[PDB]
Amino acid sequence: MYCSRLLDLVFLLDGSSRLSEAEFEVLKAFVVDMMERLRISQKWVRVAVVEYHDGSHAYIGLKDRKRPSELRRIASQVKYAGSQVASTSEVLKYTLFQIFSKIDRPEASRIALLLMASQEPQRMSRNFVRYVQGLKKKKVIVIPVGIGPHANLKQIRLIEKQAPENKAFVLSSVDELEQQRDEIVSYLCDLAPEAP
Amino acid sequence: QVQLAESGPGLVAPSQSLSITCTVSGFSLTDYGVDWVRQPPGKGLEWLGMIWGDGSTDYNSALKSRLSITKDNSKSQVFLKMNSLQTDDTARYYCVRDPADYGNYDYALDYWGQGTSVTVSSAKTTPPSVYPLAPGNSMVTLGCLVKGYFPEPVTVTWNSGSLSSGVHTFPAVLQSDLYTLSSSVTVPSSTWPSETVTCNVAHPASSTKVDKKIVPRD
Amino acid sequence: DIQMTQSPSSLSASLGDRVTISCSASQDINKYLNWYQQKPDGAVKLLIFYTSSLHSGVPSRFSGSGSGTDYSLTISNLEPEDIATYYCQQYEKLPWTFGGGTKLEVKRADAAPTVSIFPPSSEQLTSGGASVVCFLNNFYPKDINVKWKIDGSERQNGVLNSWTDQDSKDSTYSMSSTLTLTKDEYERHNSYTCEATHKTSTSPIVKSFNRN
Repeated sequence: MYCSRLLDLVFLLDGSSRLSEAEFEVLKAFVVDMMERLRISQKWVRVAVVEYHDGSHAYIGLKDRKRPSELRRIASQVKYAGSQVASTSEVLKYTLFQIFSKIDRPEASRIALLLMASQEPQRMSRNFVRYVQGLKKKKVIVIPVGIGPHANLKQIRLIEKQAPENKAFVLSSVDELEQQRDEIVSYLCDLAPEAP
Repeated sequence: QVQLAESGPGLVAPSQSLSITCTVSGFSLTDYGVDWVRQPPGKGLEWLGMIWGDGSTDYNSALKSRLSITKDNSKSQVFLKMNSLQTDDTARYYCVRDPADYGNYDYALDYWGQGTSVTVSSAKTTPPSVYPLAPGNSMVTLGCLVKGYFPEPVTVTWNSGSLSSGVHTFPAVLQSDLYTLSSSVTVPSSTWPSETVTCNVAHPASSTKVDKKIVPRD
Repeated sequence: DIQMTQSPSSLSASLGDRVTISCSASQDINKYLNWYQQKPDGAVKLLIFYTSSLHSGVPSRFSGSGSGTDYSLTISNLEPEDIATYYCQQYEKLPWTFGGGTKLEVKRADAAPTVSIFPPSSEQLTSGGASVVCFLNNFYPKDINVKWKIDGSERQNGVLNSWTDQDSKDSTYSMSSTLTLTKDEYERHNSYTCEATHKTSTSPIVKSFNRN
């Protein structure tokens, strides 16, 4: 059902043309359905929403003090970006050096939900593993969710291999997002500590 | 097995461009990357850029975007293209394989090619002016001044190869956009001038081949 | 660009010797360092990668080590075919940068240069050209300096110097120096001296000729 624990969840949305405008709406929906099943609060589950192409568009920050309802709305209002490339390396790097530059909330697990539907050019993957290892060194769990037949499988397998908690969810389409939404929310919640 | 062979222009006029094809063998270009490294004369090695298995590339920012690396997977060939070549772009260019495996962060330049020399200058095929150098002990040292030629290289032998153990051919230096080198040969005094000592200078680039017998001064 | 420094560019050793080449980085490069060998005939091959892994077919006398900013390559027992130039290269951050390189030189007994001075061939003069050539042959160590002198006064313009690499058999070095002048300047003077200054001799090894 619902998650009331200490967690810092970062939604990373593939912003490539690999996802149609309509498909990206399904993705954004799943993200909002998720926020609905999380206890969004600075004392419980904090959320950040970022859409990624060549760069990152941060719509919600973990420190953003806005009513959950407001945050779910902002999420639903995430502009579609049909870029030819959505750099996973760049988002993890951005997640690493920007989002988790400092760990202000050690009492919370950190999960980077990497919703991916594309595959960046190899030259962009050069430091891929190094970024995933850097995240691991801040204890930021990286959960990869493959969507569609273009989601970088190599990188998905590679992320699972970097750390034991990095579990992957490989879906055939944004339509499976809803069917698995609950198992995904459960897993992420179970990687978080309840609070006393 | 794994091989990489360069085919370059040899020469390139300034402002012009360099085009080198790298014919690889013993592996598939979809599985490995290929880098380009050059070595300026009398200098070290320099990494230019590379092309991954998928076609993406990485270039040395220092090349001011003058470099382009493309390839043809089916023809196992990688093409290097450089615009606006300047004199200081003169160097031996090698295409080197590299794993291009971001999965293991493995980018070693594991297998190199013989390389191809590239001279970039506006100079024109000039044949060399060969001058015999006769002395000013039990051993005597003769020489041959090979002046004002271009491009490189020349082939200096003495007595059509008969004389070698006492031969020193020095590296060519640029006298004036034209090369000059010298060759020395030391032989027992009992052999010169009594017997003939001749130096042979070949310059493919000019289809020239000169013979200059060392004669005592007049 | 990460700057890779290889302090000794020349390293004298004796076959059998244990040699160590150092490479240091301008910053921490997390063991992302490779070692390359360029033999005298120009061939380049990878020897060690990722600081200490030997490349296929590479003999075990080669070993690499290091971390942070300091790395090194070691040849347990120097074999003749090991005489070449060694380069370290980082892959911590693009673009890949190499060190200046370290050329191995074979140790041998000091040897004095066999200096020979040559007046311009008449055929050359026949073109208003006058090049005086000076050969400084088979010496050791490689360090040497030459000086030109015309009628006693020294000249350092118009001089071109060429040095040879260590001789494969006899391990010596040879160099050439050429003073190029106009037939006019040349026929304007008489004495032409070439002076070699090397370790083997405390008194200048002089060579000269008068325009007789």
